[PDB]
Amino acid sequence: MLKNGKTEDLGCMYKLFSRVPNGLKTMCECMSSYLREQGKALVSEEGEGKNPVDYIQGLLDLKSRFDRFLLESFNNDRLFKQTIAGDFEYFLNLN
Repeated sequence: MLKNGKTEDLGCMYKLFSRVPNGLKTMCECMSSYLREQGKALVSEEGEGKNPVDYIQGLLDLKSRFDRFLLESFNNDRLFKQTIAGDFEYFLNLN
């Protein structure tokens, strides 16, 4: 559902995992995995040059893309927004 873009299902599973302690942390770790993977792929220049849409400024767009998951599906929660902002920092310090 993170690659599907279905925010309804992400919200339902967020509301189910909120009650259990650190189930939200399970989702936050999955978010960290997804965002770190995609950002590391983007920052790592591929081929003979990377277009701005992917590397130079595609990183900001991807940060907004995962912000979409944060707001719509993860309630703007402190843990999820913190994790995505951390991934932002990690693979933006290289940009």
